[PDB]
Amino acid sequence: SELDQLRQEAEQLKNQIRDARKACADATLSQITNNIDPVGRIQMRTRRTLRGHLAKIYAMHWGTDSRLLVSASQDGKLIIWDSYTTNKVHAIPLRSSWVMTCAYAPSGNYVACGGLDNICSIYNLKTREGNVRVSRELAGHTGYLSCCRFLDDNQIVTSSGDTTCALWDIETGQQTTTFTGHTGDVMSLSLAPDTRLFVSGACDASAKLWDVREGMCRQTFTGHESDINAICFFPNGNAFATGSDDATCRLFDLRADQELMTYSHDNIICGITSVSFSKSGRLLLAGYDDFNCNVWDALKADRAGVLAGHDNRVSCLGVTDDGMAVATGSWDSFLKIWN
Amino acid sequence: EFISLLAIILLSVALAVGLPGNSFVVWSILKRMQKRSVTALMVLNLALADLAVLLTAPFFLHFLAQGTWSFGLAGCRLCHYVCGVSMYASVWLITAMSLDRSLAVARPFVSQKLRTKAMARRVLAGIWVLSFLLATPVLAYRTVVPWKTNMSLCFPRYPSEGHRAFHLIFEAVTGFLLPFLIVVASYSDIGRRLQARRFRRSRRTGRLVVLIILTFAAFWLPYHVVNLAEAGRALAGQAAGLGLVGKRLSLARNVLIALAFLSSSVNPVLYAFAGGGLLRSAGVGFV
Amino acid sequence: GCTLSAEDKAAVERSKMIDRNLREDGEKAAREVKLLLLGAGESGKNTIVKQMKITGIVETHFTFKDLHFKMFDVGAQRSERKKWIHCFEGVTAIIFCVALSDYDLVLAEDEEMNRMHASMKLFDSICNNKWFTDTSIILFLNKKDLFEEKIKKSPLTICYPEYAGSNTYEEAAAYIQCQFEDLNKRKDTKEIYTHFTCSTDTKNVQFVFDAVTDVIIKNNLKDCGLF
Amino acid sequence: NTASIAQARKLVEQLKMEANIDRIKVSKAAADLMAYCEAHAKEDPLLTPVPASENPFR
Amino acid sequence: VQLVESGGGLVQPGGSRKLSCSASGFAFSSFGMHWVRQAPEKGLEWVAYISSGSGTIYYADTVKGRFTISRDDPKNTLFLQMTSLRSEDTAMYYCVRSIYYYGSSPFDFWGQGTTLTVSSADIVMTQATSSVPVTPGESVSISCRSSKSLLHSNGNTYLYWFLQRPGQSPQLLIYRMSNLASGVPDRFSGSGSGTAFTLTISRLEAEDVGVYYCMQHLEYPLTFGAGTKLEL
Ligand SMILES: CCCCCC/C=C\CCCCCCCC(=O)O[C@H](COC(=O)CCCCCCCCCCCCCCCCC)COP(=O)(O)O[C@H]1[C@@H](O)[C@H](O)[C@H](O)[C@@H](O)[C@@H]1O
Ligand SMILES: CC(C)CCC[C@@H](C)[C@H]1CC[C@H]2[C@@H]3CC=C4C[C@@H](OC(=O)CCC(=O)O)CC[C@]4(C)[C@H]3CC[C@]12C
Ligand SMILES: CC(C)CCC[C@@H](C)[C@H]1CC[C@H]2[C@@H]3CC=C4C[C@@H](OC(=O)CCC(=O)O)CC[C@]4(C)[C@H]3CC[C@]12C
Ligand SMILES: CC(C)CCC[C@@H](C)[C@H]1CC[C@H]2[C@@H]3CC=C4C[C@@H](OC(=O)CCC(=O)O)CC[C@]4(C)[C@H]3CC[C@]12C
Ligand SMILES: CC(C)CCC[C@@H](C)[C@H]1CC[C@H]2[C@@H]3CC=C4C[C@@H](OC(=O)CCC(=O)O)CC[C@]4(C)[C@H]3CC[C@]12C
Ligand SMILES: CCCCC/C=C\C[C@@H](O)/C=C/C=C/C=C/[C@@H](O)CCCC(=O)O
Repeated sequence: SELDQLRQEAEQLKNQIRDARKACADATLSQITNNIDPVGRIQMRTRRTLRGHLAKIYAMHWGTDSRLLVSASQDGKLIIWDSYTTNKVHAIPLRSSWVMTCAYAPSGNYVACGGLDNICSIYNLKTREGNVRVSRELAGHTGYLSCCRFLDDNQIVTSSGDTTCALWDIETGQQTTTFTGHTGDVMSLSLAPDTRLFVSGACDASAKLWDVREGMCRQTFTGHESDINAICFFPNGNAFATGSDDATCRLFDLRADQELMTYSHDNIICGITSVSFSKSGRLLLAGYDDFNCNVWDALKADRAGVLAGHDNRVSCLGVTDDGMAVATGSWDSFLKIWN
Repeated sequence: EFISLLAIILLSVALAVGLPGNSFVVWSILKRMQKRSVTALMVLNLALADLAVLLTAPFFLHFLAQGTWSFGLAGCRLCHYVCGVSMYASVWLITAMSLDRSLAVARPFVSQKLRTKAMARRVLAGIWVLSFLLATPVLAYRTVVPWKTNMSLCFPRYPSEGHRAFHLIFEAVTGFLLPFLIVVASYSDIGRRLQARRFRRSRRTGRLVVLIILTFAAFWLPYHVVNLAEAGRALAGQAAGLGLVGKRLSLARNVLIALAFLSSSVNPVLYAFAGGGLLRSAGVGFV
Repeated sequence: GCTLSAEDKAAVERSKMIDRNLREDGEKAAREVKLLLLGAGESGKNTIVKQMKITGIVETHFTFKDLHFKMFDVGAQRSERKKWIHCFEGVTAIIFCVALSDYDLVLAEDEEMNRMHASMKLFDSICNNKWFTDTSIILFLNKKDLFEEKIKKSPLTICYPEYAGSNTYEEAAAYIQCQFEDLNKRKDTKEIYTHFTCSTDTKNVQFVFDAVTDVIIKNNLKDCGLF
Repeated sequence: NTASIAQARKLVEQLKMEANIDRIKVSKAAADLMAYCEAHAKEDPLLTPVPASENPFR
Repeated sequence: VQLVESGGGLVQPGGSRKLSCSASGFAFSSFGMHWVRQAPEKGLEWVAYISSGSGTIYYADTVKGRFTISRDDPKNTLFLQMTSLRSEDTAMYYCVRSIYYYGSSPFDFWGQGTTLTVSSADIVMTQATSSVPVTPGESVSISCRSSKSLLHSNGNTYLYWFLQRPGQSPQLLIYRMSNLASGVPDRFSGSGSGTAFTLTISRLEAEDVGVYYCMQHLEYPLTFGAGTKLEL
């Protein structure tokens, strides 16, 4: 009865965790912010339109100077744009057409891309030759690659469909650390603005907070009903917001180990595809399947400042570091900049 | 005196039917599509030629109503040149679309590497240049002559009979015969080749072809029949307006063109709203 | 225009050249034939690939009658199909392979699950998907010699209880083909092509060509109106 | 066998590790998020738009 | 990266000649190119410009109509053709590489030059000094001046600083008045404000002495200074 005893102990520990989480709840966030005046109506205009992709668009990322962009499409192309004059700075052809993610180095010297070939490719932008070369190919995963984010010019972290995440040292090309524990496919991850921890969301409707230097799972969060498609992280470092396939978004807090609010509406019965915050964390922007993306007040959970103007599903959206513009892409092969 | 009423009714109906459709087609294509492949360009050119035809009607209604030409020689020549150019352009755009559809089925891979934006624009420019060239003999025939006491009208003054026969025969050959033969042959070959394709299509794709053929013929045949009859009576040594036959022919050459102003009102329906090839059936703000 | 410096003008010219190159590549990339390959485990698809003279996704190329064919085999991906299938939404056709002589073999740890019923379930799931509502399927039946040799002592009633016919190769093969084609739930917007493969039957590549031609013609009849 | 025993032991150990964590009430986290949102409000270029002379996108 | 020029020599008055430049070690078809000239004992003088894609060509006021510039991309070669040569065409010519996109460094690699011996809205640049005596370990400051304002409306300031050592070819030091080139010690600096600009050196070493030039790139033609010969 050793297996039965171990399962019973696991259930007892789960019940203890639930009891610990029950006694810490006093008042929902909508009660502490009942005296906050609403932000009113928010309207944005399209300032630029970026054209040139000839298929669906799956990822984009902002540079730290708030001036340059990189975007990936399934025509086999990675494009770096200047967003003030709508000029093209670089165009890079990939080896495998089925790309699914992008990352841009925080210094500005490197880009990364991966997809349905179980490989992460790293490209060098600043050479003595005038062209862009392939700097590194990282292999060792067994299922498709769904996200990747630099930490510096030497270390990267990736997530795959194996249920495993990995931390790699670029110079040698070897897996420095592996993070295991999810049951289903991992679809997204979001670093923290100190590169000390990170979060991951999986198809088993769960999220996990991991420590990077130790290399082990630190916390877990549940509550959704279906798989999680996108995850973001609050600016101050103590919260994060998730978006699942339930037509719901949610906010979780690390220190209280609870759930804070849910953002959903009765007229929306589609799935979310991407979320992001704003510089002061007062506007949560989320893309949807209805061909348009919505804007939510983040402290009162009541707004939809629709950014209509796309003809297909919104794949990706992002906000600059200074915070003046917002970019969206979609399956109709157009990017749009709003403020 | 019945001719005036008939022509006024026909032109009023033609305007009221063909202005909004062409306006809506032009607006939608130009200001509501983020991308236009090939067919959109040709439907747009058809709408532009249709509007160019339909926009010179008020002058002719004025001439039919007030009974006199109150626009002068420059006005008469400009109106007639515009009408000729636009009519020729519309007819040959129809013929080009026919040939395009035929090639899309006779050779399905040869037309994959040819059907592109650059050659579409080159073909369109050539068509418009030919249309401008062809309507020339109308700009050196229509003059202005007093009609009665204080009455004046503009009309063609052929210096001889050979000139009249040449103009009429040239117009008839270059404006109805060749486009009709090309359209008939192309659609017949399409219908013959489709018979061995072993996929199911024949529900409402045979109706559009017959509608196109019949709409072309019923509107453009009588005018050119009268043209040929008048040219024959001219070549016989007779004179225009001499006798009963000449009067009945000259009296039947004032209503047929008002009927031809009708084919510029059905083309938007027949090429952009008809279900077969629903380019604009789905997107309609008419509800 | 007149408010630009020389360096800005050089940047504009560079962007324009990049645009032209992108456009040329995009035009070239749209005249290839993209086929997606499918078929349950150990169903002769390897032999099919071998005959026609050809981890992650595996991709194969060849050229027949001046046409470029690219075949995608994604058999190694052990994840859930509802996460990567929409990436193949605009393919020309789906090739499907099954084996005729697997109507009396045990598939899984349970002896009840035979292989032919699993293949039927897979075909049903592929045919009536929501991202393939007007994509055509080309169906290959393999190992016909072995099936003909086996039916002498093995009756087809072992797998189809309601079969009330003779025990000859032709009628059994026709019954199997009909039982497969009777699963198309979208009979007006979709077409199914069926073939009986053979070792010396090189025609099984020509057959593919034929089907593709029809597909192409239909697509043209939707560009130039008329549909 | 014993592989299931090892897997259950790992699950129990992970649950035990998670169970020993300090916690704070929800009101404190609500107040902290409120403070961070209210203390950087004036420098949000989207919550409060800037005059059209400073806009890099015109 | 390697540019090698050829074609120089002795030419009698009138006549004609053709100079060529062969490139190896970089993507030659992504770069625009310039031909520049230096008199036997005077400063630098710009000659001609061609761009990437051949869709733009520029000449200088004293050469336009007599010179012709061309490039051959499949073979990676650059050509200049000169006809009706006068006595003012005795100098040493250099081929210069340049690339323009947002954030690039133009005028970064210079050739080795070849010699040729023959038997007004332009901006004026003024090098206020001609020689400076210094000792190692000290600090030095040089300045030059313009006539118009080099600062554009988008925020840039197009001023360049080059070094030429004895027996060598120029070597880019600073681009756009404040940006240090790649492969240069951090003891060099540039600063200034409209119409007056200053280069600064700290803690001199050996092999750090030569002639400094300041150039503008606000509009064509491009104009050089006269140069300051720092001495030790
Ligand atoms: C076993 C035997 C096999 C036989 C093989 C052939 C059989 C049948 C095929 C016949 C179809 C003809 C091919 C079409 C040519 C064409 O090019 O199309 C069209 C191009 O118009 C034109 O130039 C001509 C315009 C007007 C017609 C002029 C023809 C007149 C010639 C002389 C007449 C003599 C009269 C005879 C006397 C009769 C006796 C009583 C439509 O142009 P458009 O719609 O703009 O678009 C285009 C572009 O986009 C793209 O570049 C490509 O041209 C196309 O794909 C696309 O059509
Ligand atoms: C009222 C009287 C003066 C007659 C008016 C004549 C115009 C109605 C015709 C004559 C020349 C035609 C033009 C000839 C050439 C072309 C190029 C053609 O090129 C394209 O298709 C552009 C492609 C795109 O817009 O994406 C667009 C139609 C146009 C302007 C035609 C528009 C209609 C025009 C101006
Ligand atoms: C020349 C004089 C003596 C007669 C003038 C009339 C004909 C030129 C017209 C009238 C009837 C038309 C026919 C009406 C029907 C068709 C069927 C059509 O085939 C289809 O519509 C196939 C549709 C499908 O396959 O679903 C091919 C053109 C054709 C023969 C038309 C050819 C042109 C015809 C004979
Ligand atoms: C029915 C479909 C094929 C459309 C074709 C219409 C024509 C058959 C109709 C419309 C106008 C009719 C014409 C109107 C006027 C006259 C003049 C009239 O005077 C004459 O006797 C002249 C002799 C002649 O030229 O026939 C003869 C009938 C005719 C030609 C009619 C012939 C029949 C026409 C051409
Ligand atoms: C295929 C269809 C659309 C075209 C058939 C032509 C029709 C539009 C009809 C309707 C009015 C008819 C016209 C009515 C008046 C006359 C005047 C008529 O001259 C007479 O005075 C006839 C006197 C008589 O009846 O003897 C000559 C025929 C004509 C042009 C008729 C020709 C045939 C017309 C144009
Ligand atoms: C594509 C075929 C091209 C053939 C026709 C081209 C030019 C006709 C041109 O000569 C005459 C045009 C006349 C248009 C309108 C005339 C009006 O008078 C009609 C009203 C009747 C009347 O005035 O009695």
